[PDB]
Amino acid sequence: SGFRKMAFPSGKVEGCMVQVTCGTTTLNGLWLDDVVYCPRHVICTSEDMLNPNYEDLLIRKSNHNFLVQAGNVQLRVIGHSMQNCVLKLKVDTANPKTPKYKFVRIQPGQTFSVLACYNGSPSGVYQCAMRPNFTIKGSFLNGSCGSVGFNIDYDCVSFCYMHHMELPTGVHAGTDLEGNFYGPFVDRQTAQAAGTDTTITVNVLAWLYAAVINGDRWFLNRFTTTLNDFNLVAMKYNYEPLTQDHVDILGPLSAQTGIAVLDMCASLKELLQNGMNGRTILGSALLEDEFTPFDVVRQCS
Amino acid sequence: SGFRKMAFPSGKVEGCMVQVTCGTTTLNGLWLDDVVYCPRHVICTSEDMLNPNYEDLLIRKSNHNFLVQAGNVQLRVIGHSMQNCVLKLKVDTANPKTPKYKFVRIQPGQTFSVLACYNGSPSGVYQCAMRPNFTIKGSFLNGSCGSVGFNIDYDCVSFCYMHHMELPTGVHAGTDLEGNFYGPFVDRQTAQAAGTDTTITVNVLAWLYAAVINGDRWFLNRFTTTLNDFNLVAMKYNYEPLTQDHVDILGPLSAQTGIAVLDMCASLKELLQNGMNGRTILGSALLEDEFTPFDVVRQCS
Ligand SMILES: *[C@H](S)C(=O)c1cccc(C(=O)N[C@@H](Cc2ccccc2)C(=O)OC)c1
Ligand SMILES: *[C@H](S)C(=O)c1cccc(C(=O)N[C@@H](Cc2ccccc2)C(=O)OC)c1
Repeated sequence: SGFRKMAFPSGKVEGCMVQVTCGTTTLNGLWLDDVVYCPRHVICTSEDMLNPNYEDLLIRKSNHNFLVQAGNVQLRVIGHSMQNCVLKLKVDTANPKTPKYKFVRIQPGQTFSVLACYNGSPSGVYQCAMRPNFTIKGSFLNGSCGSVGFNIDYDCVSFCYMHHMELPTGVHAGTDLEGNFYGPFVDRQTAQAAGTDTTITVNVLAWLYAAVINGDRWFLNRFTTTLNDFNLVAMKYNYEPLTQDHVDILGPLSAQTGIAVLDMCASLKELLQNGMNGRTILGSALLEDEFTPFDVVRQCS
Repeated sequence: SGFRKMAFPSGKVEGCMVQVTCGTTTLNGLWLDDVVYCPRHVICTSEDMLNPNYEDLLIRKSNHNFLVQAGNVQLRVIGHSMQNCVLKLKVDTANPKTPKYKFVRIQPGQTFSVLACYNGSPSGVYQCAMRPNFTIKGSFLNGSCGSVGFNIDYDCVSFCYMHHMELPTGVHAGTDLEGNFYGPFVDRQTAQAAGTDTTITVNVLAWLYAAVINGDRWFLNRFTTTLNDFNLVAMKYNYEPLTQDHVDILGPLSAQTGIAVLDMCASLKELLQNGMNGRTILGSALLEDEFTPFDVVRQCS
């Protein structure tokens, strides 16, 4: 019993984190096989961040300008190249702790674990969701860029995020491991801002199923709704539309609890229109949208 | 920026988890140096749980009755003994991955990370607080006992909790690593239940300081209160009394934000008496009490 925001065990990732320094900028990197991946912003100067041409900045660097430290061991850089907004530093030692891994780009509404690191040293692990507006609500301080996000399946680490920056509202933006940004953000100084966001409906329904599995039933009712009538309500409250694929994905949890998906949608409509009237669900007084159907099944089996 | 429930990186702990089997009962154990620690309930049968005499049950066992598996490698048990409610299995191999460690008993109101495991395999990591009533609000399924809780300082793992059971309200009980239970709970079948709980006031104030550090200020006011008048309000709302030691511990966060502790207590009094009026703090619509002053300082530096 119980339901917590649970991250994947981080050991496999911890054995990949290193420190990368170029001039006076120090950040984190990810060491897999004989390559270290890190944000290309490591090569910038403070006065470069105004429309830096990164191809020019990199051509002016050599291998010896990159100091890579893994624990207390310096790794010799023997090649460098850029891929989109990430730097690839070839080193002369393959990481003996490389896990099986994949680089996978995630979708908005999917969750992942973040290993926050400073100076190549892991500090904390937590779960995050990619928001519909392609930001994440992380916890990151100066020095955390290059920290990565990941999911683990069997023994395979699927890396999905590399941290780059903080936007003015305090939310975070970064790229995939191929160096392509999530969202309409860039690694330079502009007035860029998070766009409007929405609530991830299918995840809210998944979490209501978690609550039922864990004994919270007060919000249930005998009603059902149609998908169309539900989505009229969703649109009014800035919730994403619910698709038949979403309904299908909720199939297992509906079968486990015996509560039809459209039946649970009637409960969600009531909660949106009426609020909670002083009650809580799974220890929250708000509707939670950062757990996917998979997250619920994994934790509530 | 940002504020998340953050756990410690779990790799050091992961390298200590093993599977312990006795007869048909399988659970997790913690392998440090040449000893494996696990709940003594592993030696019980289903019909033993009615007032089992564990000294009799253990005398009837031999080393070969314990199967310890670390990954895919069986460890030979060469001695067994009981310490309070934990079993100590001496094995013929020292764990090469033993971290520096300590066994430390925590107090109610302190937090720790839990590495939930099944069949000696880590599944997830999350943060928990020891409640005033000595339970924890975990997330644990059948097979998770022997999973441990811990804090990490520098390179030293301080183990503080070993999971044993779930109480009827869905909250969890266990022991320290010396096998002594937290709270008035026992490892046998009874009608035992969690006692009345309270809210951890000093942690709520720590979290209000985190919110201010992160830009949430709407709950601030120009008022102050005395400690006595505040504690009259705390008692009414089932909050723990605030001591001068608590005030002292909040000293750094008060200095960082410029908000006196008693000043913040006036805000908390207003929130308790008036509620939130539709607003949120750090993404919550309830007052959060599972972050200690130390947790805030570590994450909000
Ligand atoms: C480090 S988390 C990183 O990868 C990164 C990516 C994009 C932008 C920034 C960043 O902080 N830029 C600042 C300017 C700067 C910082 C450090 C060295 C040189 C220049 C900035 O002004 O935006 C916040 C970091
Ligand atoms: C496993 S998490 C463990 O250590 C433990 C400690 C105390 C009590 C129990 C427990 O589940 N007892 C049940 C009976 C039982 C289970 C398994 C084998 C033998 C007997 C019980 O009835 O209480 C929930 C487990």
